[PDB]
Amino acid sequence: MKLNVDGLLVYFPYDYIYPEQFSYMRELKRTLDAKGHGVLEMPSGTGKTVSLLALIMAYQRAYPLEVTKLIYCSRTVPEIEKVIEELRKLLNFYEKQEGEKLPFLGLALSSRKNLCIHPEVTPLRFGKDVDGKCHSLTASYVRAQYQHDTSLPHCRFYEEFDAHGREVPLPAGIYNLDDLKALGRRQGWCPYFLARYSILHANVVVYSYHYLLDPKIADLVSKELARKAVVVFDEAHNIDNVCIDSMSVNLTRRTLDRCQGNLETLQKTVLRIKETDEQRLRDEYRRLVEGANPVLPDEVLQEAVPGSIRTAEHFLGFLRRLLEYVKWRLRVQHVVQESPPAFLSGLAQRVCIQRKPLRFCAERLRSLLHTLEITDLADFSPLTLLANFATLVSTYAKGFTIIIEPFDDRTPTIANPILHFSCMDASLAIKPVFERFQSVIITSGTLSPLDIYPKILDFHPVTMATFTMTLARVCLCPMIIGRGNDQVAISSKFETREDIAVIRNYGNLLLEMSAVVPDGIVAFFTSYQYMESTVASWYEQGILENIQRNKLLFIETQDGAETSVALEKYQEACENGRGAILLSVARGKVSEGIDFVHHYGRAVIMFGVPYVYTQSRILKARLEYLRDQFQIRENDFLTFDAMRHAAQCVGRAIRGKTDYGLMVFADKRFARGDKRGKLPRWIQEHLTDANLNLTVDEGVQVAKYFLRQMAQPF
Amino acid sequence: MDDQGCPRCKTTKYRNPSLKLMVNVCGHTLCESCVDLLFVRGAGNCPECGTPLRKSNFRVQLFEDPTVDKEVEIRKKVLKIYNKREEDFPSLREYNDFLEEVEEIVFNLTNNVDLDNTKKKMEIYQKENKDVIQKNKLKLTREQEELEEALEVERQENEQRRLFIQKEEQL
Ligand code: SF4
Ligand SMILES: [Zn+2]
Ligand SMILES: [Zn+2]
Repeated sequence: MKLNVDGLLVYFPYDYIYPEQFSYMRELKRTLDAKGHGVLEMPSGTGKTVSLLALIMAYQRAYPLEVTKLIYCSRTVPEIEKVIEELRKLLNFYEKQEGEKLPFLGLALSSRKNLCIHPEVTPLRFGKDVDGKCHSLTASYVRAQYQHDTSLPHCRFYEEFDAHGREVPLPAGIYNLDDLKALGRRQGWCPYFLARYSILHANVVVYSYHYLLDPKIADLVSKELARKAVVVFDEAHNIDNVCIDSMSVNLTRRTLDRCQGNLETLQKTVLRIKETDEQRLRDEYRRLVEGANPVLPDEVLQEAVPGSIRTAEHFLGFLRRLLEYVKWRLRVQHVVQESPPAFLSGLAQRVCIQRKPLRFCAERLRSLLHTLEITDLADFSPLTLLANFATLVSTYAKGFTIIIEPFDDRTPTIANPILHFSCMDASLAIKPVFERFQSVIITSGTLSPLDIYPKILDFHPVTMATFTMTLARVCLCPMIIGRGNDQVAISSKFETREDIAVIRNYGNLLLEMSAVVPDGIVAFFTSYQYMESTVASWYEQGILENIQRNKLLFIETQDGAETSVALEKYQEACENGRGAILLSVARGKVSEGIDFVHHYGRAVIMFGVPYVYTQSRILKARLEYLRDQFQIRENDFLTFDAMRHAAQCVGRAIRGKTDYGLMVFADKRFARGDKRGKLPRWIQEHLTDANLNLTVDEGVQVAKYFLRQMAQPF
Repeated sequence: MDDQGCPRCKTTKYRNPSLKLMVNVCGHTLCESCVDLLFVRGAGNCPECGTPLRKSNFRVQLFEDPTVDKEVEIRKKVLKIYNKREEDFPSLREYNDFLEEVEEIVFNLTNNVDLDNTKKKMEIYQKENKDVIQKNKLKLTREQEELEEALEVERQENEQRRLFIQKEEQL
């Protein structure tokens, strides 16, 4: 299937493409031709990946100099595996068409914990542990000692990789993570480091955001080599939250105590090093005078001189002083306090800690800790986190804020206070990506309206188009139910949350919808506490028992183990005729991680508009700062955060292969024009005024009829 | 307040944390209920060490770590010296070399004998006070004044923003 696109001719593996695919390809080609960053939305969970990859490959063939390589990022490794599968299929199709191999390379990066071949680190699954063990095995000290070949466990894979892969790079091919593990085992090399080196000469590289956003690890692999590369973020509508998380650092009392203990161990190790080997490790002082990774981005990062901290004892005392200041500032009991610049000024005044020497604290920590030949960085990780916070605060506070919480939420009195350093704008941390890369395409599904995104992230978009899925059959028939059998408002307001009548309306709607809907249904609440209250009310009444009789019921919990077990049983229930009703939370990690396909989550129920609690002070900074700068109304941003989350958690049923399914929102709030307007275009256009505010019974009847229509073949 | 207790009367440190450390030439975790016990007999003598004190050598401080208490007080005293701004020296190394010597002096004073430090500090007193020390006292006073002025300007702007949006709504 060769498509005569306006720009050029583009190959395509599958037989047919919908008109929305034509629109997507033409708009994407327009953006690439303009060579300017832009954002676009496409409904389908699958199909967008293949269309995007095919268009990018064709554009690379036409103008190889224009685009050096493609950097395609996905939320999670299980998801990016499907992307690499799609890319492998496309490459096989193109190779068959051409009749011969071409110099094209495509690979996926992942954590050493996810992929590795060392038996010692294999049993351990905790990421910091894998990082520390690998650092110990690959340490420059361990490398030098391996040169001596003394009796000590040395990781042969990295040494063999240094010997061979340095000389010879991999010719070409596509390697999934699992297949790359096998390749590393066969060749006695690192599946991780081999891909890391291939990044220098790779046409396509795929990895999650935390490999491309956080300055600590993103920069090293996203160096200026890709000066003009097509960087693409997929389903990255929750990009602001992750970009903020890449900067926010949380300091707790337990973490601070662990830091103090680690610092004591550091002092003891320094004394032992002084008595054992002093001159050779002191040469570090000379190289320092000449002049865990830094959290400072490219331009913000500075390397002039370490500062007043030039020796191990001096640096240790500096950390002692700063840790004492943080300890006392956290121990203070008072209302939540915000102080972005005042915190730095008060630190400098109270404990005599100048911001310039504080700036290089984390970098000097890395160097000095390397000198100590520590067993691993896992033990001292809390100290490195505190150092990253210490350097960040002295680095900048213009678009940041230090929040102190002597008392935690959900606890009238708790002896574990927490100090947050949550950011307020993601533009600060995502600026390097936009500036360095010629164009970035934020391709997303279920995207809340694009107009806000340029305001939140400071960039000038080239194209702003919303693509609506078009099929010969109406795959999706969304509806909103606001009126119950009692013709009573069913809004899940904070003041209306306690309403037993509203809870009863929700329970009856779920009962009837489970009675009619086929096997497999997922209901998303607004919070764990609200979900528990509704479940308890239904349990006190007889509605819950009737729901249990009609279909099996499963519930989500904060604990990941129970969540995984419940979802595993839910899948089997969906396969069998019992069916299942999975209650979950919109913010729950399960909602974002899981993907619902044919005969999975057939009818997506949304109980109440997803709104975060109006007491969490972090969102207060994040929101009022957005009001002050970029001029976004607080209510506007709050409703945007609700609609984007709802679209995220309700857009799964249309994953791909044209699998029918209905999305019912049991809240009259969605019927409001603002919510409908902010809803994604593809869902909204299907939505109509006739079914906008159906009663519970009318919604059930129309759902039954729509399921009848979708049951029959094409 | 996290300290287990005074070397002698570790009681108050358990009942209430209101007591704050008292700095002395000895460098000690002294506590007010124990300061009264020192005043009654000796009147300015460390109980165990017996170090003489002119006038009780007592000043309030707030950190559970006695080492941090001594280090912070010594740094407070030292900052009065070597306060010249960085830009006064064009040499790249000299920017932080003198700070290295300053912190070395602080660590020296914390534990080792301070006689050499005092003699050196006399030498720096004579040579630098002639011109530079008083000049940088003036400049640091100017920057303290202007930082307090700038914070009051920030808070005037925030009060005006609050009250003007309130008057927008009511108008
Ligand atoms: S050096 Fe390679 S094989 Fe050895 S632990 Fe690290 S990633 Fe695994
Ligand atoms: Zn006492
Ligand atoms: Zn004493």
